[PDB]
Amino acid sequence: MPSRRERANAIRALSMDAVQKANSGHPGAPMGMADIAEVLWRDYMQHNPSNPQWANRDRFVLSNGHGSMLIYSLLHLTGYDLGIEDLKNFRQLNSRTPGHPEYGYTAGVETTTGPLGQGIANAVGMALAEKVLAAQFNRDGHAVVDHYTYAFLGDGCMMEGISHEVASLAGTLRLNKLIAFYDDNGGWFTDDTPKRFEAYGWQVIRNVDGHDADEIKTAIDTARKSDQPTLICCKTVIGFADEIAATRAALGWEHAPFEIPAQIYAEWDAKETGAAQEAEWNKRFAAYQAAHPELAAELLRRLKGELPADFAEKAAAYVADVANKGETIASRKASQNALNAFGPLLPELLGGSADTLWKGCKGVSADDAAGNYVFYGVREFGMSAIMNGVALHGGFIPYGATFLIFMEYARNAVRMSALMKQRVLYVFTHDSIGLGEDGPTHQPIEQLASLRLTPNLDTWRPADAVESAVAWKHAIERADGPSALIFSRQNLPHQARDVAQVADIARGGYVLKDCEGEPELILIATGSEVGLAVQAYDKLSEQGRKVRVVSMPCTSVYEQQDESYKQSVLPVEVGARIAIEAAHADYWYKYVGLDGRIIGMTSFGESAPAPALFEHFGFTLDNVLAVAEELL
Amino acid sequence: MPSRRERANAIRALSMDAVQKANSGHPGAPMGMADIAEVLWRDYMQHNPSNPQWANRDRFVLSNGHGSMLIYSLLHLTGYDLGIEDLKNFRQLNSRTPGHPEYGYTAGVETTTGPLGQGIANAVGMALAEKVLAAQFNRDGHAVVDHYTYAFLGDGCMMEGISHEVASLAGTLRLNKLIAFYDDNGGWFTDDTPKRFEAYGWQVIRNVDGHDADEIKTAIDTARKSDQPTLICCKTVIGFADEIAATRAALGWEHAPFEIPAQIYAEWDAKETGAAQEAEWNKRFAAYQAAHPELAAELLRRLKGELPADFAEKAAAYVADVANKGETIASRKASQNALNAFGPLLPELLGGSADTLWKGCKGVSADDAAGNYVFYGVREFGMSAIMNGVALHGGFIPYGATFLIFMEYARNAVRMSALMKQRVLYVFTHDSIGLGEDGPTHQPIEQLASLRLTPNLDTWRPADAVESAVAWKHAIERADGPSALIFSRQNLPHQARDVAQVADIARGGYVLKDCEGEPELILIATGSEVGLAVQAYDKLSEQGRKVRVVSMPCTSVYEQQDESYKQSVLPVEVGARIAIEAAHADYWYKYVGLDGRIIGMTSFGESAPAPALFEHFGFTLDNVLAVAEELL
Ligand SMILES: [Ca+2]
Ligand SMILES: [Ca+2]
Ligand SMILES: [Ca+2]
Ligand SMILES: [Ca+2]
Repeated sequence: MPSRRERANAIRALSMDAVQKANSGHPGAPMGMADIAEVLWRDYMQHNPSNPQWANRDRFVLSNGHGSMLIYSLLHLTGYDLGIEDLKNFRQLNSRTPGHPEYGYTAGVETTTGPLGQGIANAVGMALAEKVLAAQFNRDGHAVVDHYTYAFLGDGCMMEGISHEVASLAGTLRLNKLIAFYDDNGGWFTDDTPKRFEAYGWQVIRNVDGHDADEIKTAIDTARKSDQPTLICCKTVIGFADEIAATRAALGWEHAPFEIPAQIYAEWDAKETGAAQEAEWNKRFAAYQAAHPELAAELLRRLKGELPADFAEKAAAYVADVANKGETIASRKASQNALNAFGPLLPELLGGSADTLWKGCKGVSADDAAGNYVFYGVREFGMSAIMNGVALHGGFIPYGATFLIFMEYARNAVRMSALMKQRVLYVFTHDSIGLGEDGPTHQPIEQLASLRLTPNLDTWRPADAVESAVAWKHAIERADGPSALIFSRQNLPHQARDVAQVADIARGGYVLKDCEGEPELILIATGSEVGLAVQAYDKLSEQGRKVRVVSMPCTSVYEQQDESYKQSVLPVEVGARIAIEAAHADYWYKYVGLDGRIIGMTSFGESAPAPALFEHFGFTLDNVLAVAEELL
Repeated sequence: MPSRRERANAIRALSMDAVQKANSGHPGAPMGMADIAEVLWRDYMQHNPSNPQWANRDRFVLSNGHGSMLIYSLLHLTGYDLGIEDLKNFRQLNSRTPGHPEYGYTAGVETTTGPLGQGIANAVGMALAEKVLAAQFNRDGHAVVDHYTYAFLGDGCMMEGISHEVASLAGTLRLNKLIAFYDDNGGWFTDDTPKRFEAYGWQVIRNVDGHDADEIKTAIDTARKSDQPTLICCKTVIGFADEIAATRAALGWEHAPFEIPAQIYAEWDAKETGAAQEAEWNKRFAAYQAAHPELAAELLRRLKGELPADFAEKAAAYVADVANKGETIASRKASQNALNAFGPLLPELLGGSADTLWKGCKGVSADDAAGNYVFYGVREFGMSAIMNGVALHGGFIPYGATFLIFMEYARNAVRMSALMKQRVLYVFTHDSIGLGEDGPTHQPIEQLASLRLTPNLDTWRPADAVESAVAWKHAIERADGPSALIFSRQNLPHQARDVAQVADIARGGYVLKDCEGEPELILIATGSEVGLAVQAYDKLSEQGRKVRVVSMPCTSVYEQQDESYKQSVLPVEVGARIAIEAAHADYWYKYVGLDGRIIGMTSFGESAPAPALFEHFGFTLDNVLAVAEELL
């Protein structure tokens, strides 16, 4: 009869043998945390290896990303579709077992980790999703949404700033079904971490012997009854060819690499209990569907990530309405306008801002999570990684707003949205020197380019309300990647368009103003600079010059268009091209090459009123004409 | 006889009148914190308005960046070169009073703030600089370096992750002369902030009435005796045309906008005490210079930011030695090699890593700060903003290392280094898919481009040890901006060069391999991809093709070169150009336009051994030849 320790040692054996064979990786977390995992996964975790997408499974997040063999071991041992051959391919090209866990490519991996601090943030988001979805959907006698979020984290995560942001907020929102296990395994890190977490309003369980199954169980039982999120502080000491063989022998583990005894597999396998757990929940879901069929249909739709059947038609009708009202407003107001039309169609939208609001917004709070808007406070990074967790969890389409400059605080989370191919919607306001007096520390220059070079991210910089509506629609309908929607503080004039041009906004780049025959000059512009481009077009046309304005609200989408469409907008034979954008010039060589010109920014901004800054930096009619004159 | 409150109200009056006239900005911090400032600045602060560069002045940092009128009011009132006319130009183009304080442009502003959390981090760096410089230079009977670092911060700073990183480290290093005043002025922020700071090993003074001068003084006296950094938690409630007039009248402030009574100016003026304070310290410095002239000379040199007279000659000799040893090593090893040669020449270097080390490194600790290397722990953002504070303080040249991917965690601090034009040296390792198995979450793609589009930042990606030595030398000698030095994990072959080519490395971009007459093809490469470019050059030359290799270790420097030098490296008439770099392709349109080609990355990476990833992503001899064939 295998002991708990023998079963935990299977995780230790597989981890160290996998690392050894790959000659790469680190068996830290699995060595230290295996006994904790054996209790947690065998005695508490509700999950079905046959269906890792069961909507009411418990969520487990390994924030110590480097501990990847811990999760691969657990998934293999408990019966997921991850075999011994996968473990022997750890860290090899296109294996199912990459060096850090990657959501999508591996059955049972709930998020992509590696960058420290973000795992715990993702877990915070998942626990938030569960709490909100439960408050939205649960009814008397039908607790259909009801599961825990368990996370493992280490010293690295605790040192990172993002831990402070997301633990603080988790405390304020009372995410009592978030239960985190800190691997306190042991010059630069002396925090009293338990006291710090009490300051956030968490319950803390101190000094848990991480190699004692009775202590671990007692802590977990306490945490599962908590009214607050709980941090279980686990003291561990196990861990680190000769060193491996020594430790392996000390553990009393005699078996050859990758061989696990049949009774150990039997005691780890979760297919039997897992089947029964999901079947029991399916029975409760059917009861819910009978008693509340409208809700239940909405829940399923939302869990699938499907939009309402008529959203596309209503949204295109809305885009057309806007194109007819023809207002001149800040793209920031057009965004709030789009949310006002789209919000009431999309009960799955979960908005917020790093403290955006439309008429039906209702803030979530600890006492009442049935809302649809989160006040994240001054926590840009934490907001972003939380939104990743919300998106992974299912049930919502999250969006989150801050100033474009503070994208930089959240930069790696934005990158992770893209890497994981999640539909997370970033709203970045105050997009340029147009913000005026706040000055160079707040004025973006290089940030648009940073977003545009992020793979799988779409960045929309709408020239007016019509393009703002198209951008939101497109972002919402994009299920397989994130979008960043960039808005001005200042007013943007409505642009005239025919039906076909409004349609072509969705192609990322299109002809807004044209000449009869091949243009002598092409003005490419985005966002708040399209209006200036149109002025230059007006003026230059009066001189008999054959000019075209191309509005480029989304470069990544434009690039995805077919060769013949691209030739129709930016013909390869017209080298006389001028890009106009209040952002870093260097990006635009992609579109004007070495034969064209760029009217952009090549320095930091200044603290002055916007009109004075635009004058100062050359975003004037006169300067554009001069550049054209020089170029032609 | 003006009361304390009347004197504090001068700050309130000027702040609100300045904001009103500009119709922009927020008088929050000055309204709330004016009584605290009146105690702190009149009764405690050691400073000389006639010389804001006095080396032993106390340092004051306003982390609530939006509170800019607080500092402009203090500087004006106490007699700095900032007049009433400057205050009336708050937030106007090229005024001395920009919307957020900017170091360099305004007498007495110690750092540029605005992005929340970074002010306090900068203050942490300044207190670290003082503590290290004192331990390095002070001797029995000559406490020549001896001053406090006072900082104001608010809720926004406290919510930001960076506060956790820098307060944690400040606690560990016992920066007991750092004294911070928290404006606790009052849904999303419920931390028990005092308890959190105790967990970092700070002293906390709770519940200080921020409008009671006796309570404020008592707290400051306690803090000034503390063995730990101290957080003074100040409860404030004062603050927010009609509303302004109401508050102004309530305060009993009858005077017209911008008029301050003569006795209030008299009681605020610090020119008399300031003169005496600096004169007293100058007398002690002379005594130190008599007793320890070598040290004292070194201190002055270092405070001036001057390098040793013979550093340039020794460093060029070193570059030449490396060019002769001709080794093939990871650029990461060449960096450590350069530090081994340069380190012992530069006692001002203050290194570190977000836990790099050369033979004479000695770690700083709480008990012994006489070292030259800081273990920042897993705190990339905090490290970077701290280094800014170290650079501003004087006495050091800081450098700090992390993985290139985690530049993203510290992104805005890097931008702030550049904005402030400070010599801070960023060392970014593991620069590409060449890092291998750790996989896409760690593998940079877009980060080089992000650095390259940062104004006033130089980014060096050295192809071998010779270029690594040139890059370090150039970075060290660059006093008016920061540098980012980018290193590979994998081995880089030595490139053959004549004397003139080694010299031209310092020009940012140069001809490494050439053809007789005008080239038919130009291969532009950087860093670890230059070796592949040379292979392609060898192969293609054998075919009779006229090829050139341009090595481009620093684009920003290359761009600063004269037109005729640029024409000599990248002739405008040779359109057949191929850029080769294991990073995002889109950057390179700047150098190859629409007629050339790019062999780079356009996706995230993968988890595999490096050779397999280079094969997979097309960094092979065969692929390069194919692209040339297609292009020609
Ligand atoms: Ca215990
Ligand atoms: Ca439909
Ligand atoms: Ca009190
Ligand atoms: Ca010399």
